Amino acid sequence: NFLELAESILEYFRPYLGRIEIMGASRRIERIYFEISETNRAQWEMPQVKESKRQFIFDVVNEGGEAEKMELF
Amino acid sequence: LLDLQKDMVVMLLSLLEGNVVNGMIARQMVDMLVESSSNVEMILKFFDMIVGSEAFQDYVTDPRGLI
Amino acid sequence: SDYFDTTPHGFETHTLEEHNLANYMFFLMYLINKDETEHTGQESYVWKMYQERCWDFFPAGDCFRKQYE
Repeated sequence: NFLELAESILEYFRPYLGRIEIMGASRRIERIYFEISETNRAQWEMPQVKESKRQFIFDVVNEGGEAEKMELF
Repeated sequence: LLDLQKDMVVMLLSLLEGNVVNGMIARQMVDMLVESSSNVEMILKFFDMIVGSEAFQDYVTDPRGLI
Repeated sequence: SDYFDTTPHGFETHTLEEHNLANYMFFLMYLINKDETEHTGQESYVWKMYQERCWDFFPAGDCFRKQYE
């Protein structure tokens, strides 16, 4: 309720409220949150940077899938 | 003040990195945000604020701004 | 693979640190290159069953992780 009251802020920062998961220190999976520059939520979109990610996933799925599959990333 | 604001919440964000799902330490955080319900409602509704820029375009007077 | 991904990394370890195919061969070297008197009860067992070609000793289904918690 308190957050349904607060929706607009989450709606504004949703695009560039970064988040991931880590197996951090405590062995349990922490979910960290981090700022993303709005330039970073743009530069990664239009250009080669998408297709490079596609080339990447193509170069992993077809070649990795193993102990390097995190590292290569 | 706003600078300080960040730091305050930042400590809270340094207070939540270690959480389980229903950890005590977090639900005490919800417990304070609800203890300070409307009182926090005010800070969050201070963030209604560019944003309103288009409404100036709705009845702009002389390009510099002014309404 | 899917059972063994429940642990981190996992299945690649199970194919190396565990069964890793090869070590059964090294162990079959180790039995054949070892005095019949010198065997341990485990190794004597595996040697005996190996002589009888019963081949039960290869894990099947169960592994050390399946067996335990």
